[PDB]
Amino acid sequence: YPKGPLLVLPEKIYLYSEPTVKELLPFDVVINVAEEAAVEYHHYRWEHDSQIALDLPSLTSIIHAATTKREKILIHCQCGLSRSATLIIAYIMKYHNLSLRHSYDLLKSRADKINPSIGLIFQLMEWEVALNA
Repeated sequence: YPKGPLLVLPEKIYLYSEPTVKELLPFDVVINVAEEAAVEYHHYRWEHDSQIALDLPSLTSIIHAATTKREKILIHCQCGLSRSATLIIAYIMKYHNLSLRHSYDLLKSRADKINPSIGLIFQLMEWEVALNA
């Protein structure tokens, strides 16, 4: 397990899990994707994994808006690293026009412990088709 929020991408995107009030301090945008619970803050509570697909344009749009503002963005769940990884991968796929394989590989290489479900991987396949159409 970690060592504080993890810088996973050069554009200052951070991955983590259930931070403290002290650990949320350096961030300008926070995305919380955990199931239950200064400045820009977003909270999605998907009970089911199948629900992510509808929120991908908005969520990846939010992340990209953060990088355009050159801001530190934190994306976290608990414990749990499936939905948040999926989200980061969906962002890379769209805004860096990279394949699912490459996007996953990039994130994997930096955050070894990630494992989105097969459900979420199929979701990302669906996302790719929607990007190429």
